[PDB]
Amino acid sequence: DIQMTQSPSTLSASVGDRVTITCRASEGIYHNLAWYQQKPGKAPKLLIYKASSLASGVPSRFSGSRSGTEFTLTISSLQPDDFATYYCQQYSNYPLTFGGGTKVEIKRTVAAPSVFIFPPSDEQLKSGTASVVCLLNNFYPREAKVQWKVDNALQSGNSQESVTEQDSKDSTYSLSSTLTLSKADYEKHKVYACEVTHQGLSSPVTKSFNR
Amino acid sequence: QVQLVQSGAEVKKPGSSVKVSCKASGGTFSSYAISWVRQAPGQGLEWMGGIIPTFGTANYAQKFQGRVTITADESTSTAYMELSSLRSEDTAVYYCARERRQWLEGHFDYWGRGTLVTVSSASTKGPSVFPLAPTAALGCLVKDYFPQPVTVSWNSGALTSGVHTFPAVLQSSGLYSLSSVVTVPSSSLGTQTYICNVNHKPSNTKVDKKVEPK
Amino acid sequence: SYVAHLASDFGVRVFQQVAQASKDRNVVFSPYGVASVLAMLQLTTGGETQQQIQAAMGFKIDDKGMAPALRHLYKELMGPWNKDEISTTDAIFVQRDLKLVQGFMPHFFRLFRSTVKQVDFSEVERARFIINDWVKTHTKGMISHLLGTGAVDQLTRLVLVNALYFNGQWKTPFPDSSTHRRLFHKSDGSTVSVPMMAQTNKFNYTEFTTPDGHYYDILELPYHGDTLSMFIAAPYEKEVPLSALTNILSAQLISHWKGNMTRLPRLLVLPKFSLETEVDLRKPLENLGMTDMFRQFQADFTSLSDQEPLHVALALQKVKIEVNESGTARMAPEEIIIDRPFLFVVRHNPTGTVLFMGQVMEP
Repeated sequence: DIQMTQSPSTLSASVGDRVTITCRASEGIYHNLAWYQQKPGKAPKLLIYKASSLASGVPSRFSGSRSGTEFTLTISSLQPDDFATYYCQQYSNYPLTFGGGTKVEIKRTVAAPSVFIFPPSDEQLKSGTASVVCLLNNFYPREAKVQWKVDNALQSGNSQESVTEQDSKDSTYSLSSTLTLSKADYEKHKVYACEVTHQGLSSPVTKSFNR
Repeated sequence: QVQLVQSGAEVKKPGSSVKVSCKASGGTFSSYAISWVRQAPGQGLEWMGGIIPTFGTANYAQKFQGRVTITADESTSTAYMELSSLRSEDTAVYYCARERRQWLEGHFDYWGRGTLVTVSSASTKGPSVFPLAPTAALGCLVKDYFPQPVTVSWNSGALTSGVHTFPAVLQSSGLYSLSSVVTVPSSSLGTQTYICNVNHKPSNTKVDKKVEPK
Repeated sequence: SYVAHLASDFGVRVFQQVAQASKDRNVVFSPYGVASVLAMLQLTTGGETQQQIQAAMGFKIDDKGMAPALRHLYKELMGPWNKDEISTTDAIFVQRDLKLVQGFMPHFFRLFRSTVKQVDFSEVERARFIINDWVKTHTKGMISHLLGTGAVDQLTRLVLVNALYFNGQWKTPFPDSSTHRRLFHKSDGSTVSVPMMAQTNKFNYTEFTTPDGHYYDILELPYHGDTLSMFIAAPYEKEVPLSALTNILSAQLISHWKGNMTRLPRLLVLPKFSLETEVDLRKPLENLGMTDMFRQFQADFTSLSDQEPLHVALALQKVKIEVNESGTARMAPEEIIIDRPFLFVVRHNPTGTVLFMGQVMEP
């Protein structure tokens, strides 16, 4: 089994920039490496085959090269259509294995998030379950750390996170961490907070409520 | 002018056998290989197997051995892929891929649109709508709905700007929750109505909840 | 095994001298054959001539146990596995009337176990006939008449001939229906329509680099019972010459190819080739410092005879190779097409003997 390692997992770049994405094989795969492009909710599209050969109808900006057991896909001048996820695939021996993937994002200016805390509805509070939502509005980059603190005690394994796709207008991200507890544990504790660690913030911003 | 048309999306219990078809047109069916590649939600690609219609026998991945069966009807010009002993881990988009080169099964130029196979375990429950009361932010929490998708709106198409609807997150309980948020002026707070329109067609549920500061 | 490595090593060095002369031409050589014949000639030589041969070969035949291992190698390389696939012969022609050294003939038969052939060179046409008849009767008429025998004179006293024919049965034959005509890219850029056979199988395949840093691939093709095998080596890029691979050839590198191999699924398109090559061994051996052998008075053959000033009047090797579908489904992700000049090596795997090797510039 040949393991396909892709570096980086996430890549941020501007339009007209040179983009280099790396692929690595656990053992020698000759020149038998294919490169695919995938857009959200769309089927993968082959760009490069035989490490450097260009597929039919694929533009010149796409390049491929081999450095031993490492293969690099190069975009000379990044275009608006090029912001997608890229997968490398080997065709030396079976099973046919694909890489982890490298998403190419729009490089923006560092935007600090707007933190908002929402308590659960009294409706809900009553139906036996309590959902505490922490909202991070319009930020850059995607890298953010959200910590749940119930009466200054850090929480683990009881919350779920959700990230939106990079915006069409301002190219920012939005995050929502939802803490879920039983109504009976909600009611024993008082202070509920979500500590946010982000590049845009010089100090971790904590938004709290008493209930 | 090569096209790969696949069968409609399927939702099955963790029994179970799912069979996806792939109609190929137009080119020589017998000589060229048709493979099956799957993609889990928010995950990479995975090859299951392939078939050269003239060979009769298909190539498989040792990981799926004893589950998969890949067949191709030369007269119908359709390739098939059935997966037995289904479970929550099989929840993925199934792609039909075709080789540009004759007699080989390596890299694929032609790809089908994809067939979503959801593996649950879940009843077909409606969504429980809850509000998130308060430049100011206010939301709408959609809970325990099945199956996906759910289209959500604010003020009946009235608001597009500053509204974020997060993707569905699947819970331990086998069911989904969604959140929707909106960034509005605080001045406007408590003076303008805001209503979140939740539409869940599979169970036919339409809820319009009002969010006010309380 | 150790003698089999030394013998092949010397033979690949002689081949390189033959290949560097031709360069753009088709060549088929027998590294074992040239080693086997020169190991026999070591017994006829003495003084400066003997030490020239011994130094270039890397071994002394009179050393123990060089000859018993060399005999055991022929018995091994020969029979009963080879279904008249391979036919070999070694012959040292000497003057009939020439007084041989007392105790040379029993010593030569003790070590090989054959004899030096005695013919009368004054009867020129009969002498040429017996040399060509020996080649024909021992190689089953598969090898065509010698052209080098035109150098046979009345003054001729010592002639060396080595003839080999090989057409081996594949372990997995190529289907006849799969044989199609395809373009072959010659070194000068030009293309020719040649018949090429094809098969999808699990091949022993490896990749190596040249000093200049270029990739070359080696594919292993086994013959029935895994006794014999054929290696096909060629650079990946067509802009890279086959000489870059030939200039770096050695018996140790061929073993490294085998050691670094991995069984991989591939579709192999390989052309059909039939080569016949008659080599005058004078220049390739003289280039390897064995100059005395062919010099009028300088040549020391005192161990064979001291009655007349002796020297090699002719030293030849005629080899004929046939590569077809057979001497007498499968899934693959990538195909290998041999549509550019390539190097071939016929190896006897249990000992690592390089029986045959050459360059196919135009099939």
